[PDB]
Amino acid sequence: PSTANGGFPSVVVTAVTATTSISPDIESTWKGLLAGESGIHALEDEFVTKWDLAVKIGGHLKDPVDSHMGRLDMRRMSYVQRMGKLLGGQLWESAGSPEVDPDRFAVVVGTGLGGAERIVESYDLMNAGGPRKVSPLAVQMIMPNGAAAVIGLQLGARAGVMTPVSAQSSGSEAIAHAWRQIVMGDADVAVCGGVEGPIEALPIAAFSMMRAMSTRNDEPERASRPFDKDRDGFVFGEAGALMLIETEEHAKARGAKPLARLLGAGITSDAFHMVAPAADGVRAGRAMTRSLELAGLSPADIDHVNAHGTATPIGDAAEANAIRVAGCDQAAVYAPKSALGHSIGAVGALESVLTVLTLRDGVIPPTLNYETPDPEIDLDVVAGEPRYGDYRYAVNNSFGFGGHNVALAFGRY
Amino acid sequence: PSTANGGFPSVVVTAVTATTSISPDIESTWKGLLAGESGIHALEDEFVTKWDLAVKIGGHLKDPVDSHMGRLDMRRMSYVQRMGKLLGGQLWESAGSPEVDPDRFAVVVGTGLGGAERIVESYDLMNAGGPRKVSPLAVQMIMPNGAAAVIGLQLGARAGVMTPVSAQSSGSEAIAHAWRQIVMGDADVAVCGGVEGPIEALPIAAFSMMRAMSTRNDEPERASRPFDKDRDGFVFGEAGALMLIETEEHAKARGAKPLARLLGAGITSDAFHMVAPAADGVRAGRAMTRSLELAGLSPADIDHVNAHGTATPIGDAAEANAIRVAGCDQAAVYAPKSALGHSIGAVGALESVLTVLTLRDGVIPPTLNYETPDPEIDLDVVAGEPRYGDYRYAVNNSFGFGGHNVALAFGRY
Ligand SMILES: CCCCCCCCCCCCCCCC(=O)O[C@H](COC(=O)CCCCCCCC[C@H](C)CCCCCCCC)COP(=O)(O)O
Ligand SMILES: CCCCCCCCCCCCCCCC(=O)O[C@H](COC(=O)CCCCCCCC[C@H](C)CCCCCCCC)COP(=O)(O)O
Ligand SMILES: C=C/C(C)=C/[C@@]1(C)SC(=O)C(C(C)=O)=C1O
Ligand SMILES: C=C/C(C)=C/[C@@]1(C)SC(=O)C(C(C)=O)=C1O
Ligand SMILES: [K+]
Ligand SMILES: [K+]
Repeated sequence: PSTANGGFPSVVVTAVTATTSISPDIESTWKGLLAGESGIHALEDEFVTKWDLAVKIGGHLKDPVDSHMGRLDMRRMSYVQRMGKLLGGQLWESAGSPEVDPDRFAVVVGTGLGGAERIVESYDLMNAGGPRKVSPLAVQMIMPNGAAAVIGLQLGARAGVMTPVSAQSSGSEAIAHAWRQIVMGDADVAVCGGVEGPIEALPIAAFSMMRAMSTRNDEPERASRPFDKDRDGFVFGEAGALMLIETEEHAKARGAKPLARLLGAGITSDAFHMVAPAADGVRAGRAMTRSLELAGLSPADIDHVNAHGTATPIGDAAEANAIRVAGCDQAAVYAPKSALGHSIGAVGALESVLTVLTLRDGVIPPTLNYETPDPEIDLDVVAGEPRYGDYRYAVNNSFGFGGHNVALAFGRY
Repeated sequence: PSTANGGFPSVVVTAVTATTSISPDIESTWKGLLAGESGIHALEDEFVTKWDLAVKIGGHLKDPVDSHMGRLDMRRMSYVQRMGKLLGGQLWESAGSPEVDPDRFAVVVGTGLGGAERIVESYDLMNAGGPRKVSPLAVQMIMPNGAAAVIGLQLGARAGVMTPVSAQSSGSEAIAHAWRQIVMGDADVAVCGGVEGPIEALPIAAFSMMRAMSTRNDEPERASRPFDKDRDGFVFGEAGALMLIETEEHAKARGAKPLARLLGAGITSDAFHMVAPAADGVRAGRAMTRSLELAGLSPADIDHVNAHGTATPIGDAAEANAIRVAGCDQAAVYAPKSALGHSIGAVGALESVLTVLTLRDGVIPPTLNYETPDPEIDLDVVAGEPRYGDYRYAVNNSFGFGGHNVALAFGRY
């Protein structure tokens, strides 16, 4: 049973939404990426000078989420819930505000952590004033399923609301489980993707003490260099992204025009190390291969891989080996974190949206900063200008601390 | 496609482990439940008198996790990671330390929040001493997939390590997803269940300010009264629990004796309110119905329901309606939170283990404190003494804030 042999129903992507450091409008982000734009800038936040942080660069959203939030939203939701509400409404409107059967409608939204600012706020309030200063809303704002639950309540989803957490693969893992929910017959339509918090001092300190972050502060747009010989770690770039997926039958019955097909998904784990990927890429390549088995594709069918490509020395080398293991190392490769940075729990969902746009429009944007090939890598990294083609099938990769490997196989509609 | 019709492979439970407020030994917890024991006591923690907390009752683990941990693990793992390492090693030993194929072995472990004490710790450290005082291990201890990832690394699981977060249904949801992973062909064997943090002052304040908790401080063992007319909210009782599931042919091949069969799982959502269950019980009933459809059972086959039964007024009334919607209201009902209290992200896993032991041993423990029947409930609540019977099929219910409904259908082996 595969998508190609009709063992699974055909599942299509019928709407996308994202907010990024380039634009709040996904179509404008996409045009910016194709024009070689970067969302990364010097950080001007007072927290950078307060703490004299070693990292002084990153991409805040172009259009801050809270400029769209009312007084009560700011007091009743954590930041990732507010992002989830903003994007869920935008996605539904982009889909034509369909009146779907709530009992066949699921939501699957990943995030790295949850409403953690409300944990530190509640802690401070109780230390200063005692237990009765904690909000009656604290639990529901903090719980990591909070953003998915807000979207499910907002949009009326009664076929399940799920939150897989797998660190930096959470946003792709969510789209994998939404596809599973549909092909298993538990839903006909799902909103899925990932949301994440903004850049702040404590997140920068924690990842900096792992020695995982770029410190190329003098040239912020040049700092994120996935697959490049001179890379020196990742750069934060804020985002959130959701997509609407549904059976092809369901889309046809309501007149939705698909953007792409979501053909299959593979999830594996390394059992190697908690915070470094296995150098051999074997289990990561097996997640890619499993997505092909469930799609009914061979590796030679894959015209494009949207790489997780964080720009760490270790991570990019492992992913290049994984792509080789899966037989996909003659695909054209894009590493979007070169322009958009790393949004942790959201980023797999953002990069799945970009993989969809590559299939819809026949173009891969250039990987920024790809100037000096690294002989360990040996991939067809698209650089300098966009790569045009009749792309038929593509894989999006995402990986996370914990050893999680997620691959999603998409096709042109 | 159902378990009964052979459309899904047969999946069996081959080992269980749990630590509770009654015992660290699940067989002793089980004997204690049957004897009418309660794990709930007056809280003697200094934090109760420090804050003059309204809630002064709960069940700490009989044997603290950290009596088994050294200072190095106590500094380099969060508490839920330490609980997961302790339980995962105990489970694997109980299973006979099998040499399974890593590439066919998955882990699915839910939790409500994650390594949140390390969030407030890192915040305090940075406020006192700057960003370079944050631990280089802080991210991997905080991330909510951390416990599942520790277990996956410890035991060698390469077929996926998943953490579904759905608040108080997370422990059951994890078992649901592990069953899906096996029946979809991505694993032959899985460790699954849930872990959760201990009772502490800030968790008590947050839930207390929801007005959800019992304050029957005078008579701690009498406080948790699921389905009783005089119930007044839930009581914390610490736990963590894991089970080993595997295909029946994998169990046979290694000579493992099954404890029970895991036949099907249903997940739905309410889209009603963030922290109140839908009064009609309709979507929660449909999670039970879905687990029967995938099992290949009818409601008339069900002998036993292990209720989520938190002892809130509105919660138990909605669940009674859900059990009626599913046609399961002739079954014998147990509410284990009456004795063990509520362990949040672990509790659905704990109660799945108890459902397995009910089928294995042909006995349901008494629901403690069930003294005055409530006309809105109208269920056969087992009480007073344990009830012996030839139980063949049981459903375990769990629900969570966000409107999450999970039902698991188990059978006697
Ligand atoms: C692309 C970035 C991704 C970062 C990913 C981090 C993961 C979670 C990020 C959650 C942060 C949400 C912050 C939103 C609210 C906000 O902004 O509040 C500022 C004031 O600062 C704060 O309250 C800071 C509160 C910090 C909360 C605790 C963060 C703990 C971080 C860990 C120690 C390290 C990261 C763990 C990641 C684990 C999961 C992924 C592997 C404006 O305040 P005001 O002036 O308007 O009053
Ligand atoms: C059955 C209870 C379930 C409760 C579940 C609630 C969530 C669990 C969160 C994990 C808590 C782990 C605590 C382990 C370490 C420990 O205990 O450290 C104490 C000292 O206290 C602390 O550091 C407390 C640290 C507080 C951490 C933040 C807690 C935030 C809680 C939220 C405001 C409210 C709950 C949100 C739940 C959302 C998910 C479920 C809906 C001994 O110190 P020492 O003797 O070693 O010196
Ligand atoms: C098991 C550890 C893995 C997969 C680590 C990666 C490559 S994932 C990721 O997103 C990332 C960074 C630093 O962003 C990694 O270092
Ligand atoms: C949508 C909200 C739900 C399901 C609420 C429940 C009944 S679940 C649970 O575990 C619980 C408590 C207080 O423990 C609830 O109040
Ligand atoms: K990618
Ligand atoms: K239960």
